[PDB]
This record gives sequence, C-alpha cells and structure tokens, in this order.
Amino acid sequence: KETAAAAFEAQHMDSSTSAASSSNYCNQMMKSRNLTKDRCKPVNTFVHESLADVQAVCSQKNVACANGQTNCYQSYSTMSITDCRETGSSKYPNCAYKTTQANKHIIVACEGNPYVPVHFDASV
Repeated sequence: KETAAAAFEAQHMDSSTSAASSSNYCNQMMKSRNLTKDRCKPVNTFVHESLADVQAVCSQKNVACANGQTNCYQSYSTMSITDCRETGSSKYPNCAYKTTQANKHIIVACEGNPYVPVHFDASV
C-alpha cells in the first residue's frame, strides 16, 4: 500500500550517517527497516546522501536498466553507499549480512510525476 517511491526511500535511504559505522551496520539496518520480517532480503544498498541528492539523479545520466528498460539514470558523481549482502550461513529468521562500505555511482530507475527514483538498479 506504499507507493513505489516511498518504498524506495524506506529501503535505501540513510541520510542519518555519513557511512557504515561498523561491520554490523547491515545487520542492524536490514532489521530496522523491516527488511528481514518475512524473509531475509538477500541484497540491499543504503545511500548515505540527502534525499534531494538522490532524487536529482533522475535528471542526470540516462542509461539502460538491467531489464532493458531505459528509464534508468546513473549519478554524475560517486556517493557514499553501503552494500548489504546476506551470508551463505544466514537462515530466516536469523538473517545475517556482510556490510561493504564504498563510494560509488548509483543507478536508479525513475518514474512518476514528480519523476523520482523507484528502484535501485546497481552501483558502479
């Protein structure tokens, strides 16, 4: 019942920190954002930039999405991000993730009016 735009923010926005605190960041965040409630979401990226900056990407470099669609955009500059990936051992409901902090460009799919990000495609 949550718009795709809204769901995007909830799953990927983390402007409260400039970067992943510790190796435990993912473990904590995936939970906090309710991403391990029904199952363990296998993968997820958190962006440590302002909402405004992320939304602005929808007006930056147009590229193809992985699915072949063309409403994807690549950020002009690198952003601070935290990649979260579930471990081989992790089994619901004991979800566990490996945290990887980095500075990379992001690619998101945009839609709507206003035209905002609705899906996180990849980081580069």
